Amino acid sequence: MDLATLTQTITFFALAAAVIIAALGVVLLDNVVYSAFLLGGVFLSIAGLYILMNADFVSAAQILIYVGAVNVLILFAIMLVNKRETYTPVPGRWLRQGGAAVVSLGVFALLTKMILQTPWQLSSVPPTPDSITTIGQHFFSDFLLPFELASVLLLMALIGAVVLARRE
Amino acid sequence: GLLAGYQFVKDLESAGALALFVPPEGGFEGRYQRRLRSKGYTTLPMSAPGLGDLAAYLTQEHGIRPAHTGKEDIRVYFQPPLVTYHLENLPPNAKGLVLWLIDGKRLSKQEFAYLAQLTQTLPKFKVVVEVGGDRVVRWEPLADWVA
Amino acid sequence: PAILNPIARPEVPQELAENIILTSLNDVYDWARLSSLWPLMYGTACCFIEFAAMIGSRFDFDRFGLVPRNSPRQADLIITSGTITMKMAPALVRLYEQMPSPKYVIAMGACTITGGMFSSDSYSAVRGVDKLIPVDVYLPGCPPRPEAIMDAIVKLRKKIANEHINERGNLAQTHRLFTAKHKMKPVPPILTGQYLNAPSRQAPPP
Amino acid sequence: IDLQGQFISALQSLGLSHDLAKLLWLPLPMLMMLIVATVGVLVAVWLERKISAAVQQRIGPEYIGPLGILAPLADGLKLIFKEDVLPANSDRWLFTLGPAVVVIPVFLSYIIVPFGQNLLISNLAMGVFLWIALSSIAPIGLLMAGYASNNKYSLLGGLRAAAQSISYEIPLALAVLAVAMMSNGLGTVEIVEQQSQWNVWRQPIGFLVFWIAALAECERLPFDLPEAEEELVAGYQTEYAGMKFALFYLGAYVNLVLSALLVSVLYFGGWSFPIPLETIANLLGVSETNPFLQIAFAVLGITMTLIKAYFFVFLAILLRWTVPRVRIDQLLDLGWKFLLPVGLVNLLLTAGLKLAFPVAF
Amino acid sequence: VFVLSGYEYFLGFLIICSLVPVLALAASALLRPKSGRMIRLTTYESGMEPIGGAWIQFNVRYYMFALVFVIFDVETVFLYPWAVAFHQLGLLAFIEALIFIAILVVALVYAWRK
Amino acid sequence: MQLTYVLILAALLFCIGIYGLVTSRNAVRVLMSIELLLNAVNLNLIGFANYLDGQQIKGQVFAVFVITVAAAEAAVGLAIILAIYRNRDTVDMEKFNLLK
Amino acid sequence: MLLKSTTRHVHIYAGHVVDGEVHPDTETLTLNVDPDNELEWNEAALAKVEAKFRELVANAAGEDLTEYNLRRIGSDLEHFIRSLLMQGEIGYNLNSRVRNYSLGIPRVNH
Ligand SMILES: CCCCCCCCCCCCCCCCCC(=O)OC[C@H](CO[C@@H]1O[C@H](CO[C@H]2O[C@H](CO)[C@H](O)[C@H](O)[C@H]2O)[C@H](O)[C@H](O)[C@H]1O)OC(=O)CCCCCCCCCCCCCCCCC
Ligand SMILES: CCCCCCCCCCCCCCCCCC(=O)OC[C@H](CO[C@@H]1O[C@H](CO[C@H]2O[C@H](CO)[C@H](O)[C@H](O)[C@H]2O)[C@H](O)[C@H](O)[C@H]1O)OC(=O)CCCCCCCCCCCCCCCCC
Ligand SMILES: CCCCCCCCCCCCCCCC(=O)OC[C@H](CO[C@@H]1O[C@H](CS(=O)(=O)O)[C@@H](O)[C@H](O)[C@H]1O)OC(=O)CCCCCCCCCCCCCCC
Ligand SMILES: CCCCCCCCCCCCCCCC(=O)OC[C@H](CO[C@@H]1O[C@H](CS(=O)(=O)O)[C@@H](O)[C@H](O)[C@H]1O)OC(=O)CCCCCCCCCCCCCCC
Ligand SMILES: CCCCCCCCCCCCCCCCCC(=O)O[C@@H](COC(=O)CCCCCCCCCCCCCCC)COP(=O)(O)OC[C@H](O)CO
Ligand code: SF4
Repeated sequence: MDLATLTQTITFFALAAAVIIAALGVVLLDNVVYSAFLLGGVFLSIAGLYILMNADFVSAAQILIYVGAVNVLILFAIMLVNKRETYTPVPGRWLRQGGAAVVSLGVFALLTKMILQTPWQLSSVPPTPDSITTIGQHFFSDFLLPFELASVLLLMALIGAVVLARRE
Repeated sequence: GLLAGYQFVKDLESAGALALFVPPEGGFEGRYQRRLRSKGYTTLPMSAPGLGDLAAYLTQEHGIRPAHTGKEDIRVYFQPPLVTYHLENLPPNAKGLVLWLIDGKRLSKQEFAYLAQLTQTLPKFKVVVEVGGDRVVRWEPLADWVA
Repeated sequence: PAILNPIARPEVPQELAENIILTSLNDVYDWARLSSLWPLMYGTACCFIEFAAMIGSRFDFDRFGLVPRNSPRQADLIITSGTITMKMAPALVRLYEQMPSPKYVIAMGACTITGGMFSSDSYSAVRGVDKLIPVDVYLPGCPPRPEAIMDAIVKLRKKIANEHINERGNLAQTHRLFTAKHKMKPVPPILTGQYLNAPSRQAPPP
Repeated sequence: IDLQGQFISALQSLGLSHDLAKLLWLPLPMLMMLIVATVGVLVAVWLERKISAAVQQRIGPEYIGPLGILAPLADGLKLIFKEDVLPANSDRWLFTLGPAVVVIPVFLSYIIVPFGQNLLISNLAMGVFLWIALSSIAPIGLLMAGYASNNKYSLLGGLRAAAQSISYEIPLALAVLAVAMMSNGLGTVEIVEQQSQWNVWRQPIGFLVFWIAALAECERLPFDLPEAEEELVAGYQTEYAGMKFALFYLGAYVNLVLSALLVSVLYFGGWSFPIPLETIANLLGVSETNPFLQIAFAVLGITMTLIKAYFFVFLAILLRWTVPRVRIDQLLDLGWKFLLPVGLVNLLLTAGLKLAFPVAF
Repeated sequence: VFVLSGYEYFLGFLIICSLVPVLALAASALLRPKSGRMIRLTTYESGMEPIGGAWIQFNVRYYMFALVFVIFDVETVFLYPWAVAFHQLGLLAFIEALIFIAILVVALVYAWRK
Repeated sequence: MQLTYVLILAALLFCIGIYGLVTSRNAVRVLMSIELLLNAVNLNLIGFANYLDGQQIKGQVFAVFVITVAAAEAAVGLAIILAIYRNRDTVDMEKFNLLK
Repeated sequence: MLLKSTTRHVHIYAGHVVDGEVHPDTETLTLNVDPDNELEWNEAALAKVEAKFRELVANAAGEDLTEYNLRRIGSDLEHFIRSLLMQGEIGYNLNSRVRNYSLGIPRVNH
């Protein structure tokens, strides 16, 4: 019933369609590099969806990390492991494929019933626009243990990854 | 005036032999040749410094002697007239055949007068001679510019 | 046998255009194209150095827009500078065919228009590049003064300004291609790596 | 004046659904910034070709226009009409997309280029951080141009390009971090309005780090590794012919005017004819609604932005012909071994000086 | 609800900027020579023919340089809201951020020592 | 644009990521599916933060942490894959079965 | 890798052009007479050239597939093309292209 809300609905559904198609391409396509780039497509669409949800900092952070760091890492590694893909078909395949399909559809139906059934508490008060200063306040007041332990997490990840991918 | 109509073709059909004065960078007279070619006239440029009498090369025959280099003792070729042979090989609906001369500065006043006179006879035959010069692409009838 | 090496004598005369708008747009199509020629950085022998002198400060072809390019994909002009031996002829045709269609050729020096000083008693030099690729301009002379290469550039610009956008049909390749099976014993290539790791380099034979 | 106010009001005077007028105005700045970006690209090409010629006792293009002014126009129009090639076994869709992914986010970062206050497209809250995030998509474009080629020559160039563009993203972020410490925020207008009487004089190390990192974005002959002709032929560009190559030729100069404007706004300021101009109450001007003074100060601000953007464009295309190239390993040691430590040190120093002397920070 | 002010321009400008390549590259496609198919379609190998095989001799040279980049890319994300909000925090947040930065410095030293 | 739509979208992305995590045969594609799953989680967190807890946004900080650690786990997983490839010389996930 | 003898108006390869590619084969010996259209061709002249190519590749070949022998075949094909042009079976194109008479100028057979 407005021009702003109409744009916010059309953009949401466009980004949702982009997410679904790119995420199906990531997992269904036979070529792996097409999947590696459609993954960056997924990440960009989700970064847009964040901006559409009043979260401007975390969207830019996602664009930094996912489609700027993790995607580049995945592209490098996909190049490192090219050997012309001589995958011979295995008999016990339709079994696991059908099982994955049915369990996925069932879990999705279950989650959709749970989401459409539960009465969420909408709390109709407009959110805050300055969403980065609040995240800055929560890093050192409330979430101080995780903010401090993420450093050691990154350090141990660096150590272990250099050890595993080293050459000797 | 930064864009030209078709006055060049009218002036060529009137005079018969023009004398261009292109600027010494050579990218601003090709459009006038394209104007000529779009009307129906066919061009053929042959770099005047390198033709013979201009009467044995254009009207009559002439025995070209290629470069024997110790082998292949002197032989002549007798290539056909560079004009009478190209007037026969015109496209079906061809308005004529104009002759383009790039380095007209090397020729002499006698040869210029000859090329001017050759336009009246030999009907379907016009002449353009890029005598070097002015900083704009200006032309002038080749009967003039001499004497 | 009336006239040896005859001419075409064609039909369907020109189908050229005349309206002022399309020829005025052709003016720009030909002005943008001739005043921004990008030569391929391709030298083989002596003449290349004069070409390099034509790049230097003493007189640069940077004016009238010439920027030397390394790959043939961006180059639209190949100034063949140097003698083309039979060992390297296919290495030039390639570089010429591997290069976009509105392209041009200048044969500089005597060794690329007639064979030059090697047109006699030489068993490896290609006697002129006009028998490999369609040359546009010839400038004669063992190494031509680099203000003769620029004269060739002038004579090539005034040829480019002649083209007609309604005439780009004479720019594709017809490809009249055939096929014939053979029986000719393919041999192994004798040109690989293995120069210092070859077993014959490490110890003399007994 | 507030041209937006007048436009929307005069458009609502004849009806047209006032809320819809605000939608009918977005194309106006969204294409004014495109116009200034394209003119900046033409200026950058012309300046490079005419300054490299002066440095070398030479003359640049002079037979195209009056002074070679039409040289970039000719070089672009040629690449438009050029036949495009797509080699034998190369991919068909990542080929024609690399040169576009390396260009779209370079244009999109012009949202935050101020050119004076109220003279920019939508001063954003993320501002410079959004640019740091958007400048991380070009490596995807280079990996895409390298992966979609049957030429192992150019895959090795795409890899060494995507590995240089990520080496100079951490220091380029640690310099903007120290700038945002003082700036109290991230929006470019809020970053620059702290200059009310310049950050270069208080961040003399962050300026150096930012400038070096921006010049090392696969841009200048100090590095320009994937364009270093001698060591390797054009790197990944060696297979693009027509407009697809002009997209590289263009996305590398817009990525230079952008960096010049950004150094201007971060460390110098697209405002402020050096004296504290807005304290010109000495001419008793009621700026507030002065119909002119507004246009006079607008012109002054635009000129003062362009002076300091041209300063850095000039200095970059001057260093191009002054600094010798580094192989690739002397390059990857600038980042991660000299620029990253000095970036961290500058950040800690700005933090210590902001905690101790909260005035002037 | 949507309270992010400045957005309206990022969407429209994203559209108008994505339209620049897909319009220039289409104008070039309309007016340019057709095909050049036969041998124009080979790979540039300095004029010679591709040697055959055509591999790369894979190297970890460019996985490690992306691992270490991901680490500090996350570091900058963690450090941005600390810097933007350094006013309301004051002291005792400088200490925690300093511990964070010291841990990341030891990480960099470890990566630089191998 | 309601909370239920965002949650259903996140659940469907979770579904697709699970399918790719179980079905795919290449070894990097399972890691990409794990990334899809973590994105499906972050979308839940941001939707809840935008609608329910909109003032002291706490799903967004949790999402920042999730993004951090997804990057870290990817950095470790590609290392594990490079290690297994350097020895088995393949990434066919149907050949890493040293059992009966 | 390809093995080819490429000159003006003769292009012999060692593969099969499936749609525009080349695909080295080791027995196809494709041929591409006059790609740049220096000359104007007829149906009888192209058939004569194909017949010469066949009798040159088939009747005289038991030797190696070195590029030397490919050049040796291309040279004979081009001498045959020049002889055809001398006798007058074909002629130069005369179109608005480069027009450099690479095989000789027109003479009058005296
Ligand atoms: C290829 C590169 C070059 C290509 C050129 C670009 C193509 C466009 C060609 C058209 C040029 C004709 C326009 C005439 C310029 C005068 C218009 C002007 O100044 O208008 C200015 C107004 C001002 O806007 C108002 O400005 C007010 C006050 O100025 C403020 O501006 C800044 C913000 O604080 C300053 O800090 C200043 O102190 C502050 O007071 C308020 O900010 C209002 O909010 C704001 O709406 O904006 C506006 O409409 C301006 C919007 C149009 C932008 C076009 C500007 C072009 C630059 C021309 C500069 C000329 C220099 C001198 C020319 C003669 C040679 C000596
Ligand atoms: C029916 C079919 C319809 C189809 C539609 C398609 C048809 C297209 C219509 C015609 C095309 C016209 C294109 C340009 C027209 C100019 C419009 C304009 O003037 O638009 C004005 C715009 C808008 O910003 C202005 O903004 C202020 C108003 O504030 C608001 O303006 C913005 C929008 O809100 C910001 O959000 C700002 O924060 C917000 O508060 C001003 O006072 C004006 O009101 C407002 O218009 O100007 C700006 O955006 C600033 C950007 C310009 C700055 C200029 C600096 C110029 C650069 C120097 C030039 C030389 C460069 C060469 C060298 C380069 C080397 C580096
Ligand atoms: C995001 C949006 C961005 C979109 C991108 C924008 C794309 C813009 C594309 C257009 C750019 C075209 C620039 C042309 C500049 C130029 O021509 O160079 C100027 C040169 C300089 O020589 C001149 O020539 C004269 C000498 S002479 O007589 O020619 O010899 C003399 O004037 C002197 O030499 C010199 O002045 O002029 C010429 O040499 C002759 C070329 C003729 C040009 C044609 C005129 C233009 C007509 C346009 C078509 C209109 C159709 C309707 C007309 C009836
Ligand atoms: C007031 C403006 C009014 C119109 C403006 C239009 C401008 C752009 C289009 C120009 C008009 C002709 C376009 C047709 C498309 C096409 O290429 O057809 C194919 C034919 C090729 O001819 C053809 O060649 C074809 C083969 S081939 O593929 O080209 O090799 C062949 O099939 C065909 O028979 C042969 O004729 O080419 C043309 O028709 C024109 C192509 C080049 C024209 C360039 C003009 C340059 C203008 C830009 C500068 C202006 C500055 C800014 C102005 C805004
Ligand atoms: C890095 C690659 C991309 C990653 C991310 C991509 C995803 C895109 C980002 C998603 C953007 C989010 C949704 C945009 C919100 C639209 C509605 C809106 O923003 O509300 C504003 C208003 O919304 C609009 O009016 C915009 C609707 C029009 C936008 C449509 C796109 C324009 C298309 C080009 C123009 C075409 C015009 C001609 C059409 C005939 C609010 O106004 P304000 O900022 O002034 O705040 C105060 C307000 O004025 C009153 O309180
Ligand atoms: S053309 Fe003359 S100068 Fe050039 S390489 Fe041949 S012999 Fe030497």
